Amino acid sequence: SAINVMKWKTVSTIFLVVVLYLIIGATVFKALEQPQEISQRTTIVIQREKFLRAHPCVSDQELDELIQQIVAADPLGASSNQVSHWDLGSSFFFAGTVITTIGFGNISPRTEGGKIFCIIYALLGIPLFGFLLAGVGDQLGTIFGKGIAQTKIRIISTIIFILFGCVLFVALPAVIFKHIEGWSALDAIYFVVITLTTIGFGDYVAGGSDLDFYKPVVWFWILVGLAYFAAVLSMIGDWLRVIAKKTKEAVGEFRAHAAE
Amino acid sequence: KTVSTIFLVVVLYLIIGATVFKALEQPQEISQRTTIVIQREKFLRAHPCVSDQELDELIQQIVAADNSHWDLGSSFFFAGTVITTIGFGNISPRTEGGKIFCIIYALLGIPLFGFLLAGVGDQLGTIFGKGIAKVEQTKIRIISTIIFILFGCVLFVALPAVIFKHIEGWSALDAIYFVVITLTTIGFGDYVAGGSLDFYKPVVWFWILVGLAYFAAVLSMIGDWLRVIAKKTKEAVGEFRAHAAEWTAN
Ligand SMILES: CCCCCCCC
Ligand SMILES: CCCCCCCC
Ligand SMILES: CCCCCCCC
Ligand SMILES: CCCCCCCC
Ligand SMILES: CCCCCC
Ligand SMILES: CCCCC
Ligand SMILES: [K+]
Ligand SMILES: [K+]
Ligand SMILES: [K+]
Ligand SMILES: [K+]
Ligand SMILES: [K+]
Repeated sequence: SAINVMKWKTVSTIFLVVVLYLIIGATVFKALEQPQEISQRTTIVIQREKFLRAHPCVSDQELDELIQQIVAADPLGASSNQVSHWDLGSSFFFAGTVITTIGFGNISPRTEGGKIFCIIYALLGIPLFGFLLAGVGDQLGTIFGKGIAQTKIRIISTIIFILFGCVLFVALPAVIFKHIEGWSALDAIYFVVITLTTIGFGDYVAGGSDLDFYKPVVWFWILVGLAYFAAVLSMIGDWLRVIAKKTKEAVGEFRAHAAE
Repeated sequence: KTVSTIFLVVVLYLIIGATVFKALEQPQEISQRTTIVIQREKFLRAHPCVSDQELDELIQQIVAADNSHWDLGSSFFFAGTVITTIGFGNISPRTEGGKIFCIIYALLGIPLFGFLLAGVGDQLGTIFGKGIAKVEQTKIRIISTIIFILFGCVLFVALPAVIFKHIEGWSALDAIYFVVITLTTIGFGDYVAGGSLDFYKPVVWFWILVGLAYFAAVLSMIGDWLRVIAKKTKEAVGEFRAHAAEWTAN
């Protein structure tokens, strides 16, 4: 049971590194988001007061319960007639979000039957889509293997892999998203990263804004791009332990010599 | 590539799910969307000083309000959602540098968290191994897997959902719904435990840490069950065609 002691040491150290990494990212995001927050938090109260004052004739407090009744929309007399969010197409993009575990959450089920089905549908879809993604990844890895046909040559081959990768699966689809969805250059690249890393905040969605040839390419862009980041995230993880183990040899060697 | 036709089965599984969700969600959509129209007209008539016009400006500036959070701790939990690939989206980055940092922070954190979760999973798999090597011939393997899934759904689904039901104010289904959506790394964000003061939220993120390793094992077994079912349906298709050809010969 000595190897179990050796495992628990490594596990606890990784968890201490993860916490540090989380603390670092925490401080950086809040040092990047708190400023625009407080500006918006004060300029929304300016608009509250300047439209309570212009119209004190509401039962003034209901503005806040009104806003609550509007955060439930999370309509107007103009275009009181819309299209669905669970139409013949969006439900098949939402079934895709469930099995891919990207879960943008822009439209989530509200029926108890829908919630229970979504649970069973995920528990069966996540493994099934895993076999699909594995088959697609093996297929594309052999397409790359055919096209690439000692250690220095294989580093060059990994470089040209990552290059065509960001070209086909990052550059081109982001430009397509920038064109049709009307996003910026960063918003497109941000959307590509958040989608194919299976994070999917839902702040940007390709099928959210209201050609029907658009989407069949989207979910099958998503399918193959997931195989791509799967390889890329695996290479990044491999890079992390190589750096991690050689920083461990350097610290042990640093300490040991102690400037002679 | 004949095996790679799983694609087509996945597309069916999607088309099937599609027809089910629109048969489960588009109805109440209409009920909700017609009960919103009634509310608006109930607000212009009941408040005649507010006109058609002031309402539109109000709705616009609140849809803009859709775009305290990022506090000393909520940014830590955002980072937790980033590396776990759960990404509730309840609080998303808006700064240009915040977006780029979020990109880089994910590309580097997701592998790191993968190593952590792998270490926690191996550690918990051996903790499980100690208990079951004691409680646990060919048939017994099924009972052992039953005891795994049974006692795991207790610790990582039942008990934390009851905790969420009481404390967070959800239903039994909303709790179980949240548990699955979270620990399957899907995370729509419709329900978030700490999305709606340093003790409820770290206990959850430690739960999340260990429950992810739990569903990871559960999802892998289910995939293995699917593999067994698929091979045994293939051998049954070969049986059916073989005797159907037998019969045609007769
Ligand atoms: C990002 C942290 C770098 C050092 C890792 C922890 C060293 C103990
Ligand atoms: C005991 C192992 C510590 C490793 C820290 C590495 C920092 C880059
Ligand atoms: C859930 C039922 C799917 C039908 C099985 C597919 C056999 C080719
Ligand atoms: C190859 C046949 C797939 C059957 C899947 C059924 C899962 C309920
Ligand atoms: C409430 C149960 C709904 C059934 C969906 C398969
Ligand atoms: C040590 C097991 C914890 C289950 C929640
Ligand atoms: K998500
Ligand atoms: K989300
Ligand atoms: K994952
Ligand atoms: K995921
Ligand atoms: K996700």
